[PDB]
Amino acid sequence: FHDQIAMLSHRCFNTLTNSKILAAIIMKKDSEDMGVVVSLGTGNRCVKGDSLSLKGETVNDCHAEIISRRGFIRFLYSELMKYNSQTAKDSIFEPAKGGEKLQIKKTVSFHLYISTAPCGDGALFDKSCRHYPVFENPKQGKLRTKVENGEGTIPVLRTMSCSDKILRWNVLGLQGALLTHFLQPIYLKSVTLGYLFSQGHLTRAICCRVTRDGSAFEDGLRHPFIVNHPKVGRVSIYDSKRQSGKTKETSVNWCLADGYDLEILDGTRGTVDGPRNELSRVSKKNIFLLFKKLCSFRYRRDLLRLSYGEAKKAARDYETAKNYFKKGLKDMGYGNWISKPQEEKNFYLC
Amino acid sequence: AEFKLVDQSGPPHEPKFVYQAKVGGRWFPAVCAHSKKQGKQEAADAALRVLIGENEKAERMGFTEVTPVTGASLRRTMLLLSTFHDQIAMLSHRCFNTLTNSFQPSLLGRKILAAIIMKKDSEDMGVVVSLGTGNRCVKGDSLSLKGETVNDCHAEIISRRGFIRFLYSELMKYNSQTAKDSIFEPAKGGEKLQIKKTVSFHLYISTAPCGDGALFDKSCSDRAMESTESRHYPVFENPKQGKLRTKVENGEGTIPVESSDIVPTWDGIRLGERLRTMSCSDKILRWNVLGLQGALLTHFLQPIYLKSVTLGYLFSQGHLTRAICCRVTRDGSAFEDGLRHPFIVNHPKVGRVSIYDSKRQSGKTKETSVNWCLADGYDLEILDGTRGTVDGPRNELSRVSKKNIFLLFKKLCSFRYRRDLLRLSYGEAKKAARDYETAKNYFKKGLKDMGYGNWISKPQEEKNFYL
RNA sequence: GGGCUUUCGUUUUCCUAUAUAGGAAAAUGAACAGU
Ligand SMILES: O=P(O)(O)O[C@H]1[C@H](OP(=O)(O)O)[C@H](OP(=O)(O)O)[C@H](OP(=O)(O)O)[C@@H](OP(=O)(O)O)[C@H]1OP(=O)(O)O
Ligand SMILES: O=P(O)(O)O[C@H]1[C@H](OP(=O)(O)O)[C@H](OP(=O)(O)O)[C@H](OP(=O)(O)O)[C@@H](OP(=O)(O)O)[C@H]1OP(=O)(O)O
Ligand SMILES: [Zn+2]
Ligand SMILES: [Zn+2]
Ligand SMILES: [Zn+2]
Ligand SMILES: [Zn+2]
Repeated sequence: FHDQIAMLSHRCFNTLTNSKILAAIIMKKDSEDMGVVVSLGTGNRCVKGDSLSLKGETVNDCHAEIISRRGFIRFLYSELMKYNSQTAKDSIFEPAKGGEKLQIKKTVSFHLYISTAPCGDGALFDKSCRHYPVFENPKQGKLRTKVENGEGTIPVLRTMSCSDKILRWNVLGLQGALLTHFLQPIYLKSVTLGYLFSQGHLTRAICCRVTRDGSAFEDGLRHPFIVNHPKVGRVSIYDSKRQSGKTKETSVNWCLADGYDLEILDGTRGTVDGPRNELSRVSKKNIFLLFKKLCSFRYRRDLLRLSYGEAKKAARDYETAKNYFKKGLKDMGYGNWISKPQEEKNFYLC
Repeated sequence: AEFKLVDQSGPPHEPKFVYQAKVGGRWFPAVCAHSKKQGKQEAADAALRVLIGENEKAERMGFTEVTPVTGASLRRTMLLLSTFHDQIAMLSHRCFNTLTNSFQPSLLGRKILAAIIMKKDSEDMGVVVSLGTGNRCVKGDSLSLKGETVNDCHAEIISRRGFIRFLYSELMKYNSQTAKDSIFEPAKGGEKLQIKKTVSFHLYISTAPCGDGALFDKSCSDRAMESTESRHYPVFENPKQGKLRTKVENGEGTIPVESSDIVPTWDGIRLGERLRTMSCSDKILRWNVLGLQGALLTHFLQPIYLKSVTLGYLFSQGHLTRAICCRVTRDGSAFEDGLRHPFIVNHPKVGRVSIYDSKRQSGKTKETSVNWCLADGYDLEILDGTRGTVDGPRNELSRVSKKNIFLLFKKLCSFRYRRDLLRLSYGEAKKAARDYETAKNYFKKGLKDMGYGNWISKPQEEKNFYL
């Protein structure tokens, strides 16, 4: 099953780059349907403190998985743009309970593919080493933050590892805070790894780290948020020799609604590669514009007056679930999750 | 090069294979053979007979990444490619030959040999107390999270590890009755032992130590002089000399610690960055400034220092002296007063064997490593230097690994009624010794401030392991 | 490079039945993946 996902992602990337560390998100309409790559990203770098922007014109994590999630968010915004009464049947969204929000249809699902393991708790194992998590040591399961000048992470202006962010996705959904105003949380059906695949430490890292001490965490999670446990798999055949070849710090991102226009960023700073220093299309400003256009189209003038921070905090359910998940992580002995100062998100669109 | 399986035929119990060697665009005689291995051997053989002289076949594709760059270093590399010390060398090589007199023929390849010799008094002939070989290191993939691998296999490093094992055994043998016969004596206050003033240690390396001790052609070989004076003569011809340097993984040469701010991390190295192990010359400098006993042993002993270094090839006084001990004294003696007794710099007598053995082949350097300690008797440990484990299908634990050293430390702490140390982890136990940690941190800070770079340390998840 | 851990396929031997096919022990030659 994962071989088709990997080959689809590789073929899509090769076709788009005809004119590596590569992640993609793939939406499969039905089981018989092969599936289509919907979001694509590459990169291995993260910005430093000097590239941090208060107004949010720089992406603070050019890693492959994060940028693929950003592309998927843009794609979801596009699909919400395309939704109407006439095209309701042919779309992937259906009315949810209460009629206040839309929701993803049951048949359509999403899957994730990463060429290598996420940084953090996903590659803490040696050659010696239903979900089957592994908790043989006290140090296992701790949060780790990305280090500058490298792909690695160190245990706890600091950006959590890819594994911790995948856990946050598996608990609070993929759509983020803003799309909660118009959607129910969406969870990955499967996670596929190309290299550095351990069953015990990947399932512990992404889903099961909050189920070590029993089911005392799920009961306190208000609906519809759930502790998703996506199916975890690996590609059948793999290149033997680990690849140590030097890797450029350019990051390529693409979404299904962009046709054949890739965007290139440099992870050291987080802007489009060019002398003019163009604003990235996966930046906070573009996402806020896209949401404010969705809100204008949906006649929800209430959310227009709210800034990025106010609109993000407007989703009471999502923010409560986020705070509860953070507190549950801090309780079990994993260290405090770091959040950037609110002045970064306190920007008003011009 | 390519070995093409032209054809396979015959029944499974007696197949016939037909192989052909190809180099670039030149094809060679096709051969019949009984096994694939012998197919390749005979194909190669035929190609060689055709072109031992043409050499067309020889040029294509080396596998690991390359870069000897210090400054215009390519010409330098091409030029490079093209007590009475003799007693130390004879003792070391006789001990090696006696140990491996009738073992497997796999130890007939080229090797680098290092040994540590102890002399109990003036008329002592000399006895080998350690032995190590090898020329390789581990990869970034083969690291371990519980200390089951050796991060290096250079001859001097394995020799020092064997010396550590010998020190542990000799501390085991010590007691109140046999204090006189033991090499140790009580220090001021009796808290920690110390080495007897009549006992000395010497180190012999079959070649020059990698790093700052080998940036000169073999044609720069100074002649052996029995100079009575012990005063060194370092030479600082260029700023580039004195820089620290690491043996990078899958790379050739010995490259300085650059403006490469890549922070060594466990998952980062696993994901595919380059693993940099420090050169042997830097390690020998660290021994001369801190001691050969490491950090754990300093609980029960004062630092143990060396007295002489004997090299069997590529000796240059002005280079080696700066490589091992003089590079920390270039800018005055202000570094010496910063260090705290019993930690002090050591200036061992440098020496060269009377005549080098001219047969020093450059290619065909295998990866096998050999270890031997005094307590072991006739038992030698053979390791595969690429993986850092015992060479064999079972890849069992190496007796010089961090885990076995920790086990010996626990045994000695139990024997010496040191209950407080018995409940600490490896990293905390090393950090328990305040004096050694302070001296090491000060020495690294002095190296960085004075202008030779920054020391490269393994990921914290690898030094502080789980037991 | 080495090295432990399903086959294909030889003889001998044992058995079934009618020299024959089948089953079985042994080793014999290549591939093979965990270390
Ligand atoms: O860009 P992402 O990595 O996908 O996540 C960012 C951001 O994380 P980074 O700053 O590391 O990029 C926020 O985490 P913080 O570091 O700011 O704490 C996080 O959550 P918050 O915005 O609530 O802090 C999230 O937001 P969401 O919960 O909607 O997934 C999202 O923020 P943006 O998409 O607005 O940049
Ligand atoms: O090569 P070795 O002679 O075995 O030195 C190793 C190790 O070096 P490796 O990098 O090759 O593993 C450590 O060096 P770093 O990792 O820090 O670069 C260092 O450990 P410390 O710096 O923490 O002291 C040292 O320690 P010591 O001076 O006590 O001998 C010792 O470590 P082990 O004895 O545990 O092997
Ligand atoms: Zn990452
Ligand atoms: Zn799980
Ligand atoms: Zn060396
Ligand atoms: Zn000196």
